[PDB]
Amino acid sequence: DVMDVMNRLILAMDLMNRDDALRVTGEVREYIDTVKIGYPLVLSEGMDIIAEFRKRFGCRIIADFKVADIPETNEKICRATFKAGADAIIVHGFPGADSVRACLNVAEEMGREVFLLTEMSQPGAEMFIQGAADEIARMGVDLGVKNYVGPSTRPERLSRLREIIGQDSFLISPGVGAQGGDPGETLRFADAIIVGRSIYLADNPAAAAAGIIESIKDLLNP
Amino acid sequence: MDVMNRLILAMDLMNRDDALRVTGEVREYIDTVKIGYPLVLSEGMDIIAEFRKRFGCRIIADFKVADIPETNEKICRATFKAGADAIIVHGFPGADSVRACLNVAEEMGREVFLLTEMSQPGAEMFIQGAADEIARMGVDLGVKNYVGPSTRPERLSRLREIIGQDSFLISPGVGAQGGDPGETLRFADAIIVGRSIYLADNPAAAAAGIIESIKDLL
Ligand SMILES: O=c1cc(O)n([C@@H]2O[C@H](COP(=O)(O)O)[C@@H](O)[C@H]2O)c(=O)[nH]1
Ligand SMILES: O=c1cc(O)n([C@@H]2O[C@H](COP(=O)(O)O)[C@@H](O)[C@H]2O)c(=O)[nH]1
Ligand SMILES: [Cl-]
Repeated sequence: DVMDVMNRLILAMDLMNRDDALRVTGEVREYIDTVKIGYPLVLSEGMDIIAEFRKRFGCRIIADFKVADIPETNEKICRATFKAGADAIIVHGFPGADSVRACLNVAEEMGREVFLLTEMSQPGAEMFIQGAADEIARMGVDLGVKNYVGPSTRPERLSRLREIIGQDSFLISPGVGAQGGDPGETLRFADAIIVGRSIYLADNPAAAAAGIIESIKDLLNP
Repeated sequence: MDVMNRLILAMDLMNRDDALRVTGEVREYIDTVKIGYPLVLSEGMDIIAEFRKRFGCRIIADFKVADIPETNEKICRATFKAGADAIIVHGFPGADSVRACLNVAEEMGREVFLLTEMSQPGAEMFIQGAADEIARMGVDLGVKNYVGPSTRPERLSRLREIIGQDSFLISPGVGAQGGDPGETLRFADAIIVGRSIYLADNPAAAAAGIIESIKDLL
């Protein structure tokens, strides 16, 4: 029982104006039913952008808010985000168990889902996050987290994350394309890949998405 | 940065009418408001300009920025476009992610505050062990503004030691989370206070009371 992500491909819609974001998302609609909306778009166009995407595309919405505050503020953020119509929210694990639990409690109450971000894809992740990541992931499992985010750019780390969370957990992975991660290699471990710039900055986003999907065709579910 | 009464209001009410009313009630006591995601996600980024129009306060956007460098740049740009004077950024994601924020702040005439250790009990699990190194990274990157926890004065003092007396340090966890205003101001330039003021029966009296308790420190 996990979200059914069409073509194992999630669009990271980080364009910052409504017109372009709507155009590109519409162009790739036949390939992707799950869109990750983050703060670049939300802070530029408002939380109503979630409403507009639901109206226009009917896509599933993951709010990539990397929630990273104290328990009381995390609760408020999750409440506001689910109220606006997000299906799921992404939460940092590094602030600790209480901060994560606050998000899980709201998701449970409100009938939505939390994704736990355990390690990140940027080079700077090696400084502090990488050393804590196995324990952050183990903490997530202990807390009952079922959905996780881990980095395409570090296949050995993504593999270990998959081991810790088990085969039944749901794992999505960014860093594919622009940051250097390979779609097929990433799907060895992740249930779905997240792709932003490779698609949304392409002259033909639909062709870019179709091309990624063609490259992973033998990895799709019947 | 010159914060009136060394007191920053954490305005985490989630509706515009209450947030504006309560801020107005305490306006004589403050000139600096921290606005975070509870208010922004409920009422929109336009709330920042509205606070400036009504109160002419400085605005710190407490967005705990914690993404990759490319996304951090976008978040900072959108935030400063909305009129924030400063933004709070996590150090835990590493130097590149912090640098991305420093760059946009310089471009738009704003400040970055580096959050190095957090105030909640869970901060002990992963953040605390990294916090001194995160602070040293801030120093190496030229960060001048920092955030550290009222709930652990010995850790707040250590942060002040690392960054030096010339850096600017603000500190949440005062009141509701158990931190003491006067003790916190031994180390921090200003205290951040949310619930003790905004959930008080009488927010103005609450703010006035806090200020009375630290009057010899002003
Ligand atoms: O470790 C992580 C976690 C993320 O959410 N992301 C997010 O995934 C997306 C990556 O987009 P892109 O394909 O353009 O690199 C961005 O929205 C980014 O904020 C990431 O790149 N690395
Ligand atoms: O370590 C930290 C960092 C924060 O920004 N904060 C923020 O400071 C404020 C504290 O509010 P309060 O006084 O109601 O506890 C909240 O907005 C919270 O998100 C915190 O409590 N601890
Ligand atoms: Cl690796």
